[PDB]
Amino acid sequence: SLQDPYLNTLRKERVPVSIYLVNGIKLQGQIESFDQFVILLKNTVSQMVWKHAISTVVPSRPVRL
Amino acid sequence: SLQDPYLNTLRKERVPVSIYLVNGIKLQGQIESFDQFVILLKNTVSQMVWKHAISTVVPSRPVRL
Amino acid sequence: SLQDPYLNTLRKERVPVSIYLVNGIKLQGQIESFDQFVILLKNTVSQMVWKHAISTVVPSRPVRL
Amino acid sequence: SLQDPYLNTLRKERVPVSIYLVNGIKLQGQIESFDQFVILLKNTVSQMVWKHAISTVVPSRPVRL
Amino acid sequence: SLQDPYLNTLRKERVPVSIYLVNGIKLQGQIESFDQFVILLKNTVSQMVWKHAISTVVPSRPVRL
Amino acid sequence: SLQDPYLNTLRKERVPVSIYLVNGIKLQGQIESFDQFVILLKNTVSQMVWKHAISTVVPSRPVRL
Ligand SMILES: [Cl-]
Ligand SMILES: [Cl-]
Ligand SMILES: [Cl-]
Repeated sequence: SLQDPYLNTLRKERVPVSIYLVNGIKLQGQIESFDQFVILLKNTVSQMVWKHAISTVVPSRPVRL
Repeated sequence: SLQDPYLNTLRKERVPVSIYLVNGIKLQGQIESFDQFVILLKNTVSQMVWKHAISTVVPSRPVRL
Repeated sequence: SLQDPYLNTLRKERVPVSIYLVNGIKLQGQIESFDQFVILLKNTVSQMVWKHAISTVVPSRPVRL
Repeated sequence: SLQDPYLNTLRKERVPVSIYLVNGIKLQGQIESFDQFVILLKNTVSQMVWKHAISTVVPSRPVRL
Repeated sequence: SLQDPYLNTLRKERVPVSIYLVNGIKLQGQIESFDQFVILLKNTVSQMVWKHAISTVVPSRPVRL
Repeated sequence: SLQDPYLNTLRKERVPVSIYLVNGIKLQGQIESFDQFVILLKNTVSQMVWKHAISTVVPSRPVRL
């Protein structure tokens, strides 16, 4: 209920995000696509990130949902 | 059954919380919204935290249900 | 089958416990309430602990179940 | 299908085991009881270990089913 | 819905990938096969990688679906 | 679909494997038995390894599936 409109807004508005993984590694890019299981994160390559390995998504700017 | 009224009380009363992640990283803010999968944690930005990556939520002050 | 009567006895008899998290962090207090997903652990604050982040619960004294 | 008779043999024969957690911490004792979620591990006290946090169970001696 | 065509494209085109595990370890090779649980990663040997332990798949070069 | 024939071949042909856990610990031995949840790994003792704690299984030699 909450994460779909949130991720959709980040994708639609091309919001740069930081994605922190469960081990603390920080990824950066824009959300190109997502579903209930993964996020496709675009930077220099399109890397697929599994949501089970994500702790938090931090937008680079305030976002109006 | 327990976490829903607990998190709702924290949300309604805007209690500042610390959220500790499974890797030990400490996040801080107010609970803006939540569901069975994620918590929207508001600080300088509205960051989404996946509950599977949360170990403990610690309110900054005693609260009651 | 096993964890419900065990946690219920710890709660009913106000047994001080140590709760070790999957990252090795040690929490301490008394079990105020619990369900199939979380434990409410009371010390100086009532902190909610997600069972998916718990490795072991260690009672401070032998307990008769 | 495999872990149930394996753990039951360890329990019935009171074989001392080492239980390694997903963070690498080593626990030790005898399996007092178990189900599909937890192991009750008996040493100085009866500590409950969540199976989701277990990586490996190592008996102190060869055992057979 | 996203990871299946993504991984299939990586498999069909024999794109070298880096697979980062939830502990940060980097694996490398080509995706020989995959399903909803595991990836068979081919290098000197065919190692099976459990998707629950994967954080991110990073292709060595831009790819398109 | 993939991991059953793969693990069955490793078991049938007594292939020495290394099993890496989600914390990076390396186990070694031969797969004596397995099911959808655990692997029984034989070395000097028969230790049970939970698949939820496994990141990758690496055969010591190329294997024909
Ligand atoms: Cl933007
Ligand atoms: Cl007591
Ligand atoms: Cl062999």
